[PDB]
Amino acid sequence: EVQLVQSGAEVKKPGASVKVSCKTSGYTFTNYGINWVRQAPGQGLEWIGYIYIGAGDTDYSEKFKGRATITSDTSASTVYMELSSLRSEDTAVYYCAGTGTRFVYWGQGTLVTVSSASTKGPSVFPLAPSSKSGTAALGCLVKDYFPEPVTVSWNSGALTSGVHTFPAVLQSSGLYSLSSVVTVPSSSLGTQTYICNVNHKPSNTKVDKKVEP
Amino acid sequence: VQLVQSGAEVKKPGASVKVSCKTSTFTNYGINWVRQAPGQGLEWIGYIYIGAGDTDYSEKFKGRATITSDTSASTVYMELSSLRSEDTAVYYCAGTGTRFVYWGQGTLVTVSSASTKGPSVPLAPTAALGCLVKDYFPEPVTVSWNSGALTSGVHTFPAVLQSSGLYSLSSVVTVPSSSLGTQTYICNVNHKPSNTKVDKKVE
Repeated sequence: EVQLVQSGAEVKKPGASVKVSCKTSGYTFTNYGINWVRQAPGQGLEWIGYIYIGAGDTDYSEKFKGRATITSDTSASTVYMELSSLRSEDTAVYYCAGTGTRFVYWGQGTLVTVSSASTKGPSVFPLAPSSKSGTAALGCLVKDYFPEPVTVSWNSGALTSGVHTFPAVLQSSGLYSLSSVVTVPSSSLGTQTYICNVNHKPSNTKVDKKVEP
Repeated sequence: VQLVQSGAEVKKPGASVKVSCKTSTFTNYGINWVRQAPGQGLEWIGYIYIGAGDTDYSEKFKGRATITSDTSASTVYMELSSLRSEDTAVYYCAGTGTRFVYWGQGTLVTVSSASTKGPSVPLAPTAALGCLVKDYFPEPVTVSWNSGALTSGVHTFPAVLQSSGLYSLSSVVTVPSSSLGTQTYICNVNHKPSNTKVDKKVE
């Protein structure tokens, strides 16, 4: 089977440079052109460049001027994309397309995160029901944490039904923010006590905030 | 040159959807059709070249998918038949052209047996406010605070589909605690598929 395996995810600081690799196993053809494309977290895709393995002809877009350099190793059948002088605006998943003119095969995508931060424990904020909440909703927002992940449980994992933890968003600052909400019968609110257990293993900090009005 | 794709679609299983890529013509271009499932990787449906005129398809979509080009002017279309839940992804058109490959914005095609529901939207305690959206079909929901006025400290997180078949969403804004009591905070949630806009005031 023909598959394209890209390199692992890398977190880089602004002004740094990242080189991503796409190897292609199962294709022993001398015609093996790879196309580079990046998708920003909310945006759609956009082209970076193209390289053909034997003749070695490379081509970049108007966006990247000299921060885009695609290279290839015929022996190891790996193609590499290097993006230099990174900015925070370069945070995206870089895919490699496959075989040639038609994008028949795709790589799993390598996520590159450009952030100026280093490591932060999150500040969790308890969100209790408002004056208009028979179901009521409870939250803890996990604000300002770098990098991921963060695991959030309610009542030490005792409470699972109705608990939804939404995907993290990297802010402009370079920090992740997250929210965890749980919908619970409102009758329970006075007697049942609820705590949002947030764990950020990268910083070794585990905060348990109790939610109540 | 820019490739402009058709609007987002919501269809029921077994239906057919035809997506289009208008361009700034596409003669001698080579348009590929690719779909991305949510959060997942990319998948190729087919390719059509105008001059060579060879249409190529993926064995996965060779029967259900058909790619065509407009007769007059220039426009490319992808129609996929016998829709399934599993076909829910963003369809992307990519035009090679002359030494640049231009991408379309992408079109979201949602395929669920599920039927349109408006959101059930308040969360109160610098403090942190936001209102959490409950089960709602389909997916485009737009949240703002104070009718676009409050855009500082507002973070609206991506939706999550449930076993229910419905999406739930979260919008949180962090505001100075001094303001509570003087500043009034209303979240405006607009779910256009339902023709519904809820304004829930939070304290």
